Amino acid sequence: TTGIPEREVREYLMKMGVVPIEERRPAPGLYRVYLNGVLIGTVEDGRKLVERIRADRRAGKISDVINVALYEDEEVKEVYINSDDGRVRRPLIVVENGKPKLTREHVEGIKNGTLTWSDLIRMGVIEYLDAEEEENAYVATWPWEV
Amino acid sequence: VNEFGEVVPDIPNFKVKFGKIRIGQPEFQEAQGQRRPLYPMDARIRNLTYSAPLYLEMIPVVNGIEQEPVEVRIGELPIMLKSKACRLYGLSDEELIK
Amino acid sequence: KKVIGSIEFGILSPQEIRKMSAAEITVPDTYDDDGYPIEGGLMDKRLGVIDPGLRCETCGARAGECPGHFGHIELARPVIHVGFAKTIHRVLESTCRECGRIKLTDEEIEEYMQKFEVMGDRKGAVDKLIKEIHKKAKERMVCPHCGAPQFPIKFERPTIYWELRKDEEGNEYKHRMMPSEVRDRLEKIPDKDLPLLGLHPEKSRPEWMVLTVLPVPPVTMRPSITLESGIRAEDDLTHKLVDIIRINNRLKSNIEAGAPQLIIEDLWDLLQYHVTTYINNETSGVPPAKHKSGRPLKTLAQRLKGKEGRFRGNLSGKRVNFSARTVISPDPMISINEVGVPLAVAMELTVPEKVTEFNYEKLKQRVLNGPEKYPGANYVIDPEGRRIRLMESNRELIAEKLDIGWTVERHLEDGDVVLFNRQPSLHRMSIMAHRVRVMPYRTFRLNLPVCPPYNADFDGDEMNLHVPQTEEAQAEAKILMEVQNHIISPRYGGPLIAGIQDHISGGYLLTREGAYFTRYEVEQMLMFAGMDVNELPEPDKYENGEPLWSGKTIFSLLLPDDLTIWYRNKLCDEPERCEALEKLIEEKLIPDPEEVRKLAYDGFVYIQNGKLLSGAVDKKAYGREDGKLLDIIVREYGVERARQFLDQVTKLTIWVITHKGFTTAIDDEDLPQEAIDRIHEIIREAEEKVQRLIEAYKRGELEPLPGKTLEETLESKIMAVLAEARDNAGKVAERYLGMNNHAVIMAKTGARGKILNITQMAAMLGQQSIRGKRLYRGYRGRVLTHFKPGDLGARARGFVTNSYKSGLTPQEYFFHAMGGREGLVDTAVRTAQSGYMQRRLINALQDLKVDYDGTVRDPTGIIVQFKYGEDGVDPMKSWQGKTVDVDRVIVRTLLKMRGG
Amino acid sequence: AVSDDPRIQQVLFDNLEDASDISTQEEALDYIGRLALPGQPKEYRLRRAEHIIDNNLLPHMGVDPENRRAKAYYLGMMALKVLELSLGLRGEDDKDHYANKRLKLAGDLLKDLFRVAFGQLVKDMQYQMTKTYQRKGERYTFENIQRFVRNSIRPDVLSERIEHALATGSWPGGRTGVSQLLDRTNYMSTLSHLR
Ligand SMILES: [Mg+2]
Ligand SMILES: [Zn+2]
Ligand SMILES: [Zn+2]
Repeated sequence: TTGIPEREVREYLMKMGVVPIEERRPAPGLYRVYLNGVLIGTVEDGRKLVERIRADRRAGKISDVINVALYEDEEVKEVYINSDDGRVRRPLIVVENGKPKLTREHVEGIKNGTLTWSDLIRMGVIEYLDAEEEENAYVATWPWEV
Repeated sequence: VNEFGEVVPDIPNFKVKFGKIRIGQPEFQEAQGQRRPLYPMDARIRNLTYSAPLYLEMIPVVNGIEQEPVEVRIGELPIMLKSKACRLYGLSDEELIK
Repeated sequence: KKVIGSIEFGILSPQEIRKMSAAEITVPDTYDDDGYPIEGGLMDKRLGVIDPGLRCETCGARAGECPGHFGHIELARPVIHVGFAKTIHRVLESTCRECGRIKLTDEEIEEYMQKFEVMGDRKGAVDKLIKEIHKKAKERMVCPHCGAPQFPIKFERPTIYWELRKDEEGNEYKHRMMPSEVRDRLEKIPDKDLPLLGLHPEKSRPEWMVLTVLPVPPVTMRPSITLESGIRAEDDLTHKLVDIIRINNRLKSNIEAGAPQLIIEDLWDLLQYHVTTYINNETSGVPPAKHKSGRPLKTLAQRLKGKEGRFRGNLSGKRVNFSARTVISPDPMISINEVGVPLAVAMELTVPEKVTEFNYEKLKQRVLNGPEKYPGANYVIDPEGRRIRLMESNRELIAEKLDIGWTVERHLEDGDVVLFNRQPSLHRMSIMAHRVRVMPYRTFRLNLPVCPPYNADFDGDEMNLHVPQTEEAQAEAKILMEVQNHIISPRYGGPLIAGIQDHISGGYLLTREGAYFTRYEVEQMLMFAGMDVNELPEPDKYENGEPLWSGKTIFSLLLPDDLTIWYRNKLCDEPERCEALEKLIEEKLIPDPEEVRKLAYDGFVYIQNGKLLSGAVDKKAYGREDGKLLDIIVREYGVERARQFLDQVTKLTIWVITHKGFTTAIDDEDLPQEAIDRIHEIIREAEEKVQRLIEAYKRGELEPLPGKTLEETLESKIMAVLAEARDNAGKVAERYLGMNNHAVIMAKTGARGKILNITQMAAMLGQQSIRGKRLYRGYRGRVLTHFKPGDLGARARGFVTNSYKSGLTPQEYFFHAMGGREGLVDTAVRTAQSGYMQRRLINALQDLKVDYDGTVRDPTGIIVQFKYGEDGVDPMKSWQGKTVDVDRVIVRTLLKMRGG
Repeated sequence: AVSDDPRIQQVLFDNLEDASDISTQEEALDYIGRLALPGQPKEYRLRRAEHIIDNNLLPHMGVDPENRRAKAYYLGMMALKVLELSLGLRGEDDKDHYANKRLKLAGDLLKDLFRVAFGQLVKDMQYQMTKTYQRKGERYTFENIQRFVRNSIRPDVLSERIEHALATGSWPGGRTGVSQLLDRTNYMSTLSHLR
């Protein structure tokens, strides 16, 4: 990971439903969105918010170094956002409802001189996982068994 | 640099505010001073330090009023090969042979 | 020409420091600067020479043969020595002040005079006696001679002292003790009290512990290191001693003119502090006096010690002369006790030779020939002592009358005893005097059977030899240290220098049933394996095809003429057909070698009268572990016979393995189709049994073990199922593939193989554990991110199921790297713990000898064990713990007598 | 500050009430000055505990005594995390898992070496202004700072500290062996040393 200014992410979450520390009880409220180790804000529904940021990253609105992990204990719930500068990541291909996304029609485009790796991550088919977002995934090994 | 800003001397009247920084092209002045650009094959063959000068302007504050900024070089800085700041960036195949 | 009898220790009196010292140093200056390093102080003020100037204390004494001399410093203030300070504290709190007594009753005076002569021998028992005297003198405040004169309570921790005295009624002010106040008290103790402590009245006075005069170490202990060409790096001892004198100089002036009385006491402690680092820099509560660049000073306590100091680093272990060090490379054509020497190393190592009367024709030629052609000399020596190097421009004038008595140094030749070494020097036997033979290339050569003592292999290792020179130290190496004296080992009796990889599996191909050699192949190999026999290979036992021999009778030329041995070895797969052979033998002691004995097997070795009638030679007749045919030839027919039994076996066996072929291609690991489907039905139901046992834990049908908890019972049961599955499939492959490929011949007999890694190459690889646990480190409830979480199945928690032929899939390969890195950490960890554990046991036990009446005694004369080692047989020559071995003796002696 | 969960809350009153009747408010600030050194320091008492707290208790939040209100919440959260593990509310966190093990590398390391070398050049600049103001007195007013600045620098102080710390590999933070010479045999081994 390279780096990004912190303040742009702080403003971006506040309009998306983050209820700040002034209001929190907190427990048991299914809460505690973190940001680089700092605790800021609370959101009500976990399943609404953790899909919302990932769907926005695979559209192109937010910048490309943001990755959301969820923690699903029987009594505890945390939502993690990571935006520091020294993590180690790994590339995977998004699958969706059984079909591997962006089949052959792009692969001749990669084979030709049209597009490249700079274009595939903007188009939302390659995803960079941390060690922490990769906890929620379930990864295949071959295109045969999906 | 923007952590420090104005600090001291001991006289209460004069203070110095720090300005901006620019980084020049890799060059080197010997004795009988003469500035020419370095080229990294030459800088690994006669024990030099492939480096760039660090220019920094300062703000003379006379009782509040800022009136004339002077750029003084502070020192040198080593520079990474085939980075964006050295002389080999984006440079084509028939010239790296050169 | 005397020798040192005994060394007696003590303390230097300050009177004796002045008489020993030759000069007082008063100039705090070293050089000042970069020219004329001469002062009236610390340099050569008739103190010690390090330069080529002859000025010393009237005695000439150039830098070669100049003992350095001591200087002294008249310290203006008394100074506590560092090492005594814990034991000065024992004296001060156990004495009645102002008079000098001991704070004891008259009973203990007359009792502890008498207790000294009773315990006058052992060190450890009298050391506890001196602690209880410190105990009884503490808890008394009333002396019998001064009427309890208000004893103050002493104090310590770490070096500054105090007292708890009362002034008005009950005050507890901490009066600081002065060093001048202490030494005045110590002079009032009479000398008769020194036997009541652990002190001596002529060698250790207690008032001499306070440094009034500091001695200066000599010049010869303080060299001047030059940095580039003329700049002198000041020595670490020099740099602090200069700074001591400059803090003295001001202090002298301070008390001679200044009188504020306050800075003095502040300055007082600086003097103490500054010499305290000079004794030991690494004390506690003291900032390390650094060199003014970021390096600490290695002072006296760091010079004495520190894992490379001057007991082990330089005194009892030194760097040597007349050595070499290169790489090694095999050859099985020299004898067991020879060695190759490269011809460059042979001309740069020399022995002294001392020409007497009968080598005078030899060494005239060795000095006439120069130091170029290989028989040559380097340094000749006259009886005066002036050596004459030979190299320059003529030797004829030195090859004149050579004058019997001279000493010539010549190159090594064929015959001069060398040593050898491996360097990790673990046990007794990794240094062994060989017998130089000179061959042109650049590697030390080494006979293949002598490579389990050195624990070496030939992937570029390093062996070092070093020639011994004087004629007394050379005949000790040849008689006591040659290779053939070390054929059996003192750890278990069994032979150590024996056969290895090809010598075993070649010897199986010679004694198989069906090994018929033709006439040309017999005659060729008897010339190659050293032996010399005439035209008696007779009598052409099977002329059916052609006149050709058997394999037993070529092996039955190497044995002496009256052996009789019978034993069972590793290849026995049918114990009944050995039995029958054994039964006849035990009742009819000498049957006929023709008739009944051709009912033989290939797993019952039987030799009689030097003729192997029935058997098959494997790793029970040689070998790094027990072989009882080299064993019974060193206890019955000297030693010098068994160096030529092992020298003729080795070359005979490698001949037949060369000209018969022992390849191993890829089809040797292969199993046919129906045997593979036998394996896959094992792996299916064994995974199903795992899936059932998880369901018993999940629904509450625990069936618990008494020791472990429910989580730990589950893991226990599972591994046993997995183990059994891998062992059951190992039996399938072993049953199928025959003993006729060249991959089980290496495994049954035994030469770099097991029967594990030939069924771990066409079957499972078992489970894959890490120090007893099953693989658990990873994500939150799942090892790799390819497995559904909350899973304890066999396939999902470290269990591979493919061979090294049928390909590892990437979860199984990544499970195998986890089990592989656990093996590599425990090589470098375990070696360093055994090395420090050996140093304890050698250094505690290296004193013990065995006297003539059979008694092991310590250095003090206390008998440790009567009649050495539960009397009395040497473990090098005892048999398997026992003694004289009557059983073998009876059978052997009877047979020889009866047989005749 | 700690929690509002009632199951946590009853445990906190036991550890509070057991020692609350020993030391009252605003006197334990002085007691830290009693612990670090004895025998009525007074001038060392108040002042060292003010110097320890503003520079050792959690410096990533601030250095001002204004910020002490925030440090109570951060250290209140760490004392939370000890006490739901005693009950059992999370699991043990392993310090090998790459979610919490980052890599500071040659961009971030070399900024720390620049901070020390530039901070030492500023302190050497200010000494050369005070030891030149009186030796020559008064010069051209607006051209004072145009000639006081350029003569009071001596550029070589900055660059040697950059070079000598990286030509030896001993950096002033405490790291040793951070500059290893480039292993050059057989192209697979120069490339593998850059990773
Ligand atoms: Mg080796
Ligand atoms: Zn002398
Ligand atoms: Zn008395």
